[PDB]
Amino acid sequence: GAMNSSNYAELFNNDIKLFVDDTNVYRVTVHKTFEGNVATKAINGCIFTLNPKTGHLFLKIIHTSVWAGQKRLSQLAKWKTAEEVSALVRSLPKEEQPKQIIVTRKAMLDPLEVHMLDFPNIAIRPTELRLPFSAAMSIDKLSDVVMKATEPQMVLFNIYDDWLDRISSYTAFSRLTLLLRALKTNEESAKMILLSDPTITIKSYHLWPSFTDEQWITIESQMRDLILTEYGRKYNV
Amino acid sequence: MNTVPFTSAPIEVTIGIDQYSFNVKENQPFHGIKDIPIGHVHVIHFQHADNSSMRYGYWFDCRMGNFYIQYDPKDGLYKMMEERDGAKFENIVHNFKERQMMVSYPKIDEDDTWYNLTEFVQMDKIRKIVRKDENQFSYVDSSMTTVQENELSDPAHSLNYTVINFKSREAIRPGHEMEDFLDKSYYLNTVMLQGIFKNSSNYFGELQFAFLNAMFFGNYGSSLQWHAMIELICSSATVPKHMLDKLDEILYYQIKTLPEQYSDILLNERVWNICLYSSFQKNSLHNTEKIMENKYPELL
Ligand SMILES: NC(=O)CSCC(=O)Nc1ccc(F)cc1
Repeated sequence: GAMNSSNYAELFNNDIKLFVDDTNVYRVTVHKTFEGNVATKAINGCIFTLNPKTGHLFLKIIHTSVWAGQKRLSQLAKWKTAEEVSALVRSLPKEEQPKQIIVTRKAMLDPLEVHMLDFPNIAIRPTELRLPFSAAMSIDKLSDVVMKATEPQMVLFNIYDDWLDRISSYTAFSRLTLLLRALKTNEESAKMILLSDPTITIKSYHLWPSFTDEQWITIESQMRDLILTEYGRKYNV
Repeated sequence: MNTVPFTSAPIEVTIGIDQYSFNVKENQPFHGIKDIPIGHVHVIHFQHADNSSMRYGYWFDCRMGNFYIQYDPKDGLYKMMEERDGAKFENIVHNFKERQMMVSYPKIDEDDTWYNLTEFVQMDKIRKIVRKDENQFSYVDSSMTTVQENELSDPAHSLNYTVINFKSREAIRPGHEMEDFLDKSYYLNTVMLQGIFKNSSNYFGELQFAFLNAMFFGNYGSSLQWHAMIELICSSATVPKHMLDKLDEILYYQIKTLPEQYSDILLNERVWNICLYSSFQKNSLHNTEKIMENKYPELL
């Protein structure tokens, strides 16, 4: 069934699984028309499909052309998501296909279930966790490839950089969700934290700065401060 | 007119005949039901006074033979049997009529209820759903499961209803996933109507046959089947105009006939609200929507 705080370590066992997040698939700006009406203009989007054990991120870029001439785009976006995840599974060798796919929003369950009827053994599951993957577009290098795309495109990343050389995937996921939760609550402060010290750089083949173990403890504590704070500034406490 | 005689009534029982019902006391001198309209299927059903558990009964058509009821004290129920000796059967029936030990099928002459509930039900087609080829009549009871319920355990005692599943490869054409799931016309018209039922008469017949099993025996899988068959039509954008008009009439009489006090369990809130207010056919079921709103506005 659903995924929650009680079966949390299942994410790091040896059964291949993928999270799918569709919150950045259909993206728009809203603006006024010359006549003083409101209209939307879509911008490029992305499906965020992540192996939480290995860090492999399958970033499928959703080019605005896929919306041209279409109606009910927010509903289509869920089915376009399910179509692309199905295509990805089919493209993988059998021993690499996931045994479970966990959607971050329950609205994706039926679209994905229907697109995956051919895989009756792949479990499609929801989750009670409030994961912060919507903040993926606050990672500069992911935002850059999405915005520059002129056609549909899949790009592969490791969202954990080289962290698994030093820490476990349980800890790597905890760090990732803490970074992303911070970027979501206050993007400016979050980024200021990550990049303040100009002597810690991001390697060309990485997404995050090359922090030492000790520097990560400092970073992590600063991100928790930010999240409690904003939660005060938000809730006045 | 035809007659279903009873050898006797050794146990206290409520007897149903179509939408009518009457109480028979233990060892009361009851020898059957007369004046049954020829030309319609019929169902004769039973609920023991001592065990309201297990409603059970027999679908039959008088044109297909001389049938009677006889209590079996080993198996503990009223059984339908066929008498092959025609002279023996007229002789028995005539003697019981002369002594006036039979109840009369009590049809008001204005009343088309039973016809309206059974328009497309067929006895030969029914024999395929409740498989028992050695008898011309068919037994059903409250506990019998459906083939799809068995997929989700005795197949000889199962209700072989047409299996409808909206998230199945049968329902969904590769490459039309979103289209076919949101507009089920392909599944309704090509898969089900053209290529399995063969025509809408067979489709309405099973839908009619499902409902009656749900109402008269509280058979849960039948209720599931009735609602599924409604939902498939309601969730199709492209339905023949004549089918919509007939469906409205079919459902209207089913809703009219349902016991007011069984609504909580025989009606699925989600399917009905979908069908009457959200679906493609929300504005196509005028009679059904009107009786539903005036009789069960709580469900909506
Ligand atoms: N391929 C087949 O033979 C199944 S075609 C379904 C069908 O004819 N169902 C039906 C069930 C009960 C009725 F009273 C009337 C019709």
